[PDB]
Amino acid sequence: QMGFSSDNPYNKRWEYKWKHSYYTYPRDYEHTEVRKPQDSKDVPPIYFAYYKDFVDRWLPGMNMWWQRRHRIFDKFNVYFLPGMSLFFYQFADLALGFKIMAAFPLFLAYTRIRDKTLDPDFKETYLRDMIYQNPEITKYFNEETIHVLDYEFEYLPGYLCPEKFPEYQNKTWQFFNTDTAQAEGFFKFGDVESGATMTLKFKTMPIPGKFRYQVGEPFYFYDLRAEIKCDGVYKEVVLVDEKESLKKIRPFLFLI
Amino acid sequence: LTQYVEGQIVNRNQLTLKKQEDIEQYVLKLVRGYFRTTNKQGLNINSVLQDHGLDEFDSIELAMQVEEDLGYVISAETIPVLNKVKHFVNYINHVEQFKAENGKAPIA
Amino acid sequence: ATALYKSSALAGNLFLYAYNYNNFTANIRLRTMRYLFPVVSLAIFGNIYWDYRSQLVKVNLFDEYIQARAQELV
Amino acid sequence: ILDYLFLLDLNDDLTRKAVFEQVIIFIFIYCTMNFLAWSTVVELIWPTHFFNRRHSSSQEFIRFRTYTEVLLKISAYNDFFYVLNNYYYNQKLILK
Amino acid sequence: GYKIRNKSIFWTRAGWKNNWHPKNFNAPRPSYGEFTMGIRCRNDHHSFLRYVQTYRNMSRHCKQYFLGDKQLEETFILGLRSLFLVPYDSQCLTDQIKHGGERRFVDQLDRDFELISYNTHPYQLFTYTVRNEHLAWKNEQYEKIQKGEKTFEQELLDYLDEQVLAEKAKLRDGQNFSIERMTEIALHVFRKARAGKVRPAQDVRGPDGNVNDFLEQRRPFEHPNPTGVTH
Ligand SMILES: CCCCCCCCCCCCCCCCCC(=O)OC[C@H](COP(=O)([O-])OCC(O)COP(=O)([O-])OC[C@@H](COC(=O)CCCCCCCCCCCCCCCCC)OC(=O)CCCCCCCCCCCCCCCCC)OC(=O)CCCCCCCCCCCCCCCCC
Ligand SMILES: CCCCCCCCCCCCCCCCCC(=O)OC[C@H](COP(=O)([O-])OCC[N+](C)(C)C)OC(=O)CCCCCCCCCCCCCCCCC
Ligand SMILES: CCCCCCCCCCCCCCCCCC(=O)OC[C@H](COP(=O)([O-])OCC[N+](C)(C)C)OC(=O)CCCCCCCCCCCCCCCCC
Ligand SMILES: Nc1ncnc2c1ncn2[C@@H]1O[C@H](COP(=O)(O)OP(=O)(O)OP(=O)(O)O)[C@@H](O)[C@H]1O
Ligand SMILES: [Mg+2]
Repeated sequence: QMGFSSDNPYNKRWEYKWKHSYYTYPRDYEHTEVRKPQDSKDVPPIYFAYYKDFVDRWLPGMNMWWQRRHRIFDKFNVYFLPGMSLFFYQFADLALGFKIMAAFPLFLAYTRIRDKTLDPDFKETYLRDMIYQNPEITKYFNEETIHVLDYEFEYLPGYLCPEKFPEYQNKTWQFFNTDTAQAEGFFKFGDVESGATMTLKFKTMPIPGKFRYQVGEPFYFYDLRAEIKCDGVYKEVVLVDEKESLKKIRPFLFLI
Repeated sequence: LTQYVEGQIVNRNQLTLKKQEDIEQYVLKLVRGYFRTTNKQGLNINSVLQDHGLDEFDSIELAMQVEEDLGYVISAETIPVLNKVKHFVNYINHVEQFKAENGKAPIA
Repeated sequence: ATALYKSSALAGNLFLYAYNYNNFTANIRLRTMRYLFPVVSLAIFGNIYWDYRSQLVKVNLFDEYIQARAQELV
Repeated sequence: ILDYLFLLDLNDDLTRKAVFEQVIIFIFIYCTMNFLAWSTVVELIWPTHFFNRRHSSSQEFIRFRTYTEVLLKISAYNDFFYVLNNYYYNQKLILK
Repeated sequence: GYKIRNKSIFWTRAGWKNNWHPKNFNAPRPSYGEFTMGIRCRNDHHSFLRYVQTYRNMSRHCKQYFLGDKQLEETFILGLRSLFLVPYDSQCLTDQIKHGGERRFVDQLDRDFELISYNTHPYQLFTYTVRNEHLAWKNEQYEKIQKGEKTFEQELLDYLDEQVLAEKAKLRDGQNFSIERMTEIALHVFRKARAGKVRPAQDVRGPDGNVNDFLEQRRPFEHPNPTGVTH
C-alpha cells in the first residue's frame, strides 16, 4: 500500500518519487475534467501556501508513519534508546557531552523510524528485465503496449512461521525488530495489443551478497508467479519458485 | 457535471458501453472528431494514429477526452502506449473487466 | 508629532498595498508580502501605540504626585 | 498581556541594548542596494530578448512558431488580412 | 543588408555553436560500483511520465477559462505543442545537455504550470485579451449583417473583384494574371483604405483626398498639450 497519498487523484504510485520544481503548490489539485471558472476559487485565501505544504507534504508524511507504526515498536526503540537519553539528560547541565549522548539516541531512532516507514521500493527495472526475458510473457506482453491496472506492495507484519523461516526466532534479532522486513504484493498488467491480462504475484526478502556485513539486495524475489489470461487462454508461468530459491539463499535479518 | 459550450453551460453526459461493438464505434467517432486527424474515413480498427497526423501529444488530448465522456481517471503511465485504435478498445475493455471483478477503478 | 507621523507612514503602506492590491493578491511571487504585511503592520502599530500609551501613563503619574506632594508641604 | 510584548518598546530601549536603532539603518541600506542591483539584472533581459527574436533567424534553419505567434495569426488578424485570403481564394480557387 | 563579418562568432571552447555542454573545469566523470560507498544524486528516470502529465495538466487547467470555445481550444493546443516540441526540433542537441536535458525542460514546464493553475500566466492573460478583441470585431460584423448592412470587409472584396475584371479585360496580349499582379492591386487599395480610417472619405475625392487637412492645424481649446509647453 502507498503510505504517502494526498488528495491528488493521478499517479498514486509516483507521488513520493516525483520531485516537482514548483516554488509552491498549485492552486487546485490536478483536474480530472474541464471545469468552470466559478468551480475554482480565484485569489486563494491568505496563508494558502502554508496550508498546502501541511496537507500535501506534512500530513501525508505523518500518515505514512501511522500506517506503518507496527514496524518501529521494538524493544530497542521503545525502551533502550529513550532510557539511554534519560540517563544522560539528568546530567545535561554538568557538561556538553551529556547533552550530545542524550540526543544521539533520539536522532538514531528517527533514522530507523524514517527508513522503516518508507514505502518498500524494489528495483523495478530488474523486474521488467526479468519478465521480458521470458518467452511465455513476451508472447502476450511488451513494454510498448503494456499498462498497469493495480499495484500493491507492503511489508508483512510480525514474525513468520517458525518452520519455513527459523532465522527470525533469534532473541537478539527480535530485540531490534518486531517485523520480518519481507513484503508481498502483486502487479495487475494489461496488453493493449494482444488484449491479455495477468496478475504478477511476488514475494521478496532481503538477502546477503558477496560480502560479510552489508546486504546485497533488500528485496530479492524468491517467489515470482504470473497468472496470464487472454481471449480464451489461461496460462500460469513460474519465473521463480520459493521451494528452489529458499534452499540456496536465506534472509538477512537486518539489525539497526 | 456541467461544462461551458460556446459560452453556454451544458450538463455533461457520461456513457456506459459494456459491449465490444459500442466501443469500436465510440473510438472511431472520437478519433474522427479530433481536428488533427487526417483521412477520417480511412480510419479503421487497425489504423496507426501516426498514419493520420497524430503524435504522442495528440494521444493525450484523446485520452483526456475519454475521461470526459466515460469518467475514467487514466494514469500518465498508460497514455503513452495508446498509439492505435485497437489499443483504446482493449484498454477500455480491461477497465470494464477490472471494475467488474475487483469492484473498484484501476490505480491512477 | 512623532506618533502622528508614524501613523501616517503606516497608513502610507496600506495605500501602497491598496494601490497595488491586484498584484499582492493574485501574483504568487508576492505571496510573502500578502501573508506577512499585516504582521509587520501590527508590530508597527504596537510600537506606535505602546510608546503613546506608556508616555500617557507617565504623564499621569507625574501629575498626580506633584499635586499630592504639594499639599503635604503646604 | 504577556511580557513578550515588551519588545515593542522603544522609549526605554537604551536601558537594555540600544542596538535596534542602529541595525535597521543597515537593513534599509541593504534593501536599497539589492533593489538597485536586482532590478538591473531582471530588467536588462529585454535587450537580449528583443534582438534575438528579430535578428537570430537564418535561411538554413527552420523558424518555429511560438504560442504568441499562433494566437496572433489566428485570433488577432486584421480586416485587410481576412480580405486578402478570401481575395486569393475566390479568384484562383473559385473563379480561376 | 548587413551580415556578421566575424567568422569566429559562433565559436565556443566546447565547439561551434555549442549551447548544450559548455566547457567547464568540473567535468562529469564516471562512477564505479566496487569503489563507490555512497552517492547523493537527484537524477531519476521519471522525466518521461512527468512530461506527459505536465501536458495533460497545462491543457486541462487552461480549458477552464475558454468557455467551451472550440476554435480556441484547438488554437491553444497548437500553441501548447509548439512549447513542448522545442527540445525535439531545436538546433541545440538536447540529448547532449550537461546534466540531462530531459529533467531540465520538465522542471521548466513545471514552473509554467504552477502559474497556470493560478490563472496568472502571461500566455493566459494574453489569450483572453486577444480573444475578446477578436470577438468584439466579429460581433460588430454580425450586428451589421443582421441589419442587412454591408461590412467593410465585403465592400473591399467586391471592389477588388471588379478591379480584376477591369484589369484583365485589357490584358489580352497575355493571359497570365499572376498572383503578383493580383497582390499589388490589393495593396494599392489597402494603402488608400488604411489612410481612410484616420481621414475618412467626405466627398467624391475619396479617402484622405483633402489637401486642407494637411494645412496648419492647432490643438482644440478643450484638449491642449497636457504633457509639455506649447510656446
Ligand atoms: C512643491 C510643494 C510641495 C508640496 C508637498 C505635497 C506634494 C504633493 C503630494 C502628492 C502625494 C499625496 C497625494 C495627495 C492627494 C493629491 C490628489 C491626487 O492624488 O492627485 C490627483 C489624482 C489624479 O492623479 P493625476 O496626476 O491627475 O493622474 C494620475 C493618472 O491618471 C494615473 O492614475 P493613478 O490613480 O494610478 O495615480 C495615482 C496618483 C494619485 O493617487 C491617489 O489616489 C491619491 C490618494 C493618495 C492617498 C495618500 C495616502 C492617504 C491614505 C488615506 C488617509 C486618510 C486619513 C483620514 C481617514 C478618515 C476616515 C477614517 O499618484 C499617487 O498615488 C500619489 C501617492 C503619493 C505617494 C504616497 C506614498 C505613501 C508612502 C510614504 C509615506 C510617507 C509619509 C507621508 C504619508 C502621508 C499619508 C497620509 O486624483 C485622484 O487620484 C482621484 C482619486 C479619486 C478616488 C480616491 C478614493 C480615495 C483613495 C484613498 C486610498 C485609500 C488607501 C487605503 C486606506 C488608507 C487609510 C488607512
Ligand atoms: C511534547 C511535544 C512534542 C515534541 C514537539 C515536536 C514538534 C515536531 C514538529 C515541528 C518540527 C518540524 C520540523 C520539520 C523539518 C523537516 C520538514 C518536514 O516536516 O518534512 C516532512 C516530510 C515530508 O516529506 P519529504 O520532505 O521527506 O519529501 C517529500 C517528497 N515530495 C516532495 C515528493 C512530496 O515528511 C517527514 O519528514 C515524515 C513526517 C515527520 C512528521 C514531523 C513531526 C510531526 C509531529 C506530529 C505530532 C505533533 C503533535 C503536536 C500537535 C498537537 C496539536 C497542536
Ligand atoms: C529542550 C531542547 C531539547 C529538545 C529535544 C531534542 C531536540 C533535538 C534538536 C532539535 C532541533 C530542532 C531545530 C532544527 C530543525 C531540524 C533541522 C533539520 O535539518 O532536520 C531535517 C530532518 C531531515 O532528516 P532526513 O533524514 O529525513 O533527511 C536529511 C538527509 N540529509 C541529512 C542527507 C540531508 O528532519 C528532522 O527534523 C529530523 C530531526 C529529528 C529530531 C527529533 C528528535 C526526537 C526523535 C523522535 C522521537 C523518538 C522517540 C522514541 C520513539 C520510539 C519508537 C516510537
Ligand atoms: N547509478 C546511479 N548513479 C548515480 N545516482 C544513482 C544511481 N542509481 C541511483 N541513484 C540515485 O539513488 C536513487 C534511488 O535509486 P533506485 O534504483 O532505488 O530508484 P527506483 O525508482 O526505485 O528504480 P526502479 O524503478 O528500478 O525500482 C535514485 O533516485 C538516484 O538519485
Ligand atoms: Mg523502485
